[PDB]
Amino acid sequence: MQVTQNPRYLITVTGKKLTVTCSQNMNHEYMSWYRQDPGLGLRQIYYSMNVEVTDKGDVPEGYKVSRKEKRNFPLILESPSPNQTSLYFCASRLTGRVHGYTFGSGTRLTVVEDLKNVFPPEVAVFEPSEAEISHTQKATLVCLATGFYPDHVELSWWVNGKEVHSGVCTDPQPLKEQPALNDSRYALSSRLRVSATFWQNPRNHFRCQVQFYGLSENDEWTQDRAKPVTQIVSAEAWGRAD
Amino acid sequence: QLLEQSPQFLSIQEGENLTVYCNSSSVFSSLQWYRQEPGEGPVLLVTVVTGGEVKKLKRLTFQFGDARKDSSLHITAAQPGDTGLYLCAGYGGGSNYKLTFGKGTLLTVNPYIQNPDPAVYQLRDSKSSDKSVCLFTDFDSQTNVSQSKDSDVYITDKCVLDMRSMDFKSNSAVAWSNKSDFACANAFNNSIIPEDTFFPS
Ligand SMILES: [Cl-]
Repeated sequence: MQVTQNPRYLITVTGKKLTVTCSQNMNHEYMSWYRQDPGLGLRQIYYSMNVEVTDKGDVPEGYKVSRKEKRNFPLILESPSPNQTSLYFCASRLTGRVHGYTFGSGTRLTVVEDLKNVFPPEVAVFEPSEAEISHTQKATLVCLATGFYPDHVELSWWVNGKEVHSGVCTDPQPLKEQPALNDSRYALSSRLRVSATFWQNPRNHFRCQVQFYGLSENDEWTQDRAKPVTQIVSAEAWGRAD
Repeated sequence: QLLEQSPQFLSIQEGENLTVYCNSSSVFSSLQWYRQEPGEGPVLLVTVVTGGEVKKLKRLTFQFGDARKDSSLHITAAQPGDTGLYLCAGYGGGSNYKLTFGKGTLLTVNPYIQNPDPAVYQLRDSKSSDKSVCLFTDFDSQTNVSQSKDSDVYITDKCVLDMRSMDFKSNSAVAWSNKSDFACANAFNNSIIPEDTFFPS
């Protein structure tokens, strides 16, 4: 069972017509768009009971859809507004009450008032405390990604060039750095914990990688600083013998 | 067109049983339960249609009241992998064919910590000694990490990591700032932490 939403991450400048696509080949009659926002839960935008049949959900304003084909259900934002920054889910199902949804994996859309709002992350690795090492015989590294906007990032750890998941926890979501602001930049932390002896080997290499999804050649850049394109930003450290 | 789910938030210790609730004032054609992991599509658990039914899917038990407006989800012996947002949604009801979600119960199932050793450590930037973070770590699962009242201080929520090769889990939270007053001794003072929390020099 697959409902396919692409792209996973999307930045658009406000006012520039946008279409988010959704497809399923399960022959489902009923398809729907939802938005998910902090505090407000999942809210239904539009739904379609079948080909050429569409109906408003609870929050249709600023959106349109069509259902020319059974497999596809595009969501169109004619003049996207910052208030349409959200996480969008497409879902499909058979018609009858007994049948439930299969959801797509989401599209994170940020509508930016101005491209100068867009910033890549800065990334730092904080080295383990000698006190932790003494007290626990373990060593925790902390990675901090800071200053980024939008919040379209994926953090991973790499030890001796190999991706690791054991010993890792990353905050489930970023925090706003200036929560009063509608375009606040974001920070994200993660921990990687290893044995003290592993940290103490200078042959061991630790890297925190942050994939940022940013602008492309499509996007006009006029600021003096470097264009905040999709890019990886990393911080790294070697094990310490001293 | 409104589904109320209670509790909004639920932190549960591994191994406990728990019940979450979904109540609306509207009469729906069916109520549908989903589980969602962060930023991922919700996944269907079950649909209930018949007033009074009881559906059991392993440790999960779903009930739909005789009057067909109340549903509960009960979980036996909660496991950390049960963590997620549990969503109920109402379909239909005779006027229209909307499918309307409640705001969910965000369930966090906290893993058992065998040997807590609560401590706050200072860590310095690999690139810049004068930049640092504070790490509160190794606290037990029931410890609650609060936010700061200082807007110059950022404090994450707690996160559990699993050192698989050592079969060891540990909680931690991170705090950082720019201020002159910022010492790791005080970073987590908005939280109620153990008296024996270790503070190295
Ligand atoms: Cl009932």
